[PDB]
Amino acid sequence: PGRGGTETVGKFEFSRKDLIGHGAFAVVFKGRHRAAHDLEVAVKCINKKNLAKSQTLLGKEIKILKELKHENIVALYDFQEMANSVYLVMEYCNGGDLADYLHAMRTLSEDTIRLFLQQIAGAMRLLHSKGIIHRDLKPQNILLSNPAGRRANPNSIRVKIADFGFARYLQSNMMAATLCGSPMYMAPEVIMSQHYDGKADLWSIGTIVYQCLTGKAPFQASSPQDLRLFYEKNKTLVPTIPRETSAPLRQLLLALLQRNHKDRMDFDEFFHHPFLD
Ligand SMILES: NCCCNc1nc(Nc2cccc(NC(=O)N3CCCC3)c2)ncc1I
Repeated sequence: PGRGGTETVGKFEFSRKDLIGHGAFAVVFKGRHRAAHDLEVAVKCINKKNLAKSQTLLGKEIKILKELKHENIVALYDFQEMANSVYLVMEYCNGGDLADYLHAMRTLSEDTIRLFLQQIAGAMRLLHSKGIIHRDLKPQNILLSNPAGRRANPNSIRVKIADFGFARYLQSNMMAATLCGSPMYMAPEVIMSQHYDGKADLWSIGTIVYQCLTGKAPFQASSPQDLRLFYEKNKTLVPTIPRETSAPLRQLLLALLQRNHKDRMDFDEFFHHPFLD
């Protein structure tokens, strides 16, 4: 309410006044550059209600993001890690998140989907070449930003992958096995407690595309336990795709949403899929 004075991290300032994100493991406040007030930032802070876990995730996010520079990955301007606190000063994305946008628009046209997926593909090319897997890709973690003025055209919307707290480096001859992510967007091999690799992110991207198209996640279950049982019991998974969907987009969706990671589209195939051209 009235409590809170100005906080500073390097050349940036913020207060608890303008909350723009809240989760179990992080809180995000709008801030600004101290010498240039028109330069907006998003400052991610520990959620002290889950202090240890929050501190871990923010620390991982710094380790990963300080090594990534790309338009389609949220920028890290600066950060401040200490024994009992952690702050990240990140790019302010002025369009909100993809989850709210796809819903407000009553789902997205194929042309808009292509525009956004081309950009997501560019960021994933960098993550793949750097040997990084994100592990929590979902519309809520794809942010929008439009560089043009007020009321600018939709064709100018740029997207940025955010929230890398669950990301890790994975050596190319190894597999990951940490059960983490968000159950409705998680690859079947992850939620079934198996080893997995970068192809898990490709499943999640498939689920993003599916939700942009329909407004819903592709496999509805009554609970995460029931969803795991569903994958475990059905070796053949096929989501309900609207009949008017173009054949090339339907093909891309079905290739990404393959239950078996061996059958699923690989990175090269994704980057070069004709829907993106
Ligand atoms: N879901 C928000 C993610 C938070 N993280 C970031 N968010 C933005 N930009 C940004 C712009 C407009 C609106 C919002 N969200 C909000 O205002 N609310 C959401 C809950 C309360 C109200 C967020 N930029 C960079 C980051 I990192």
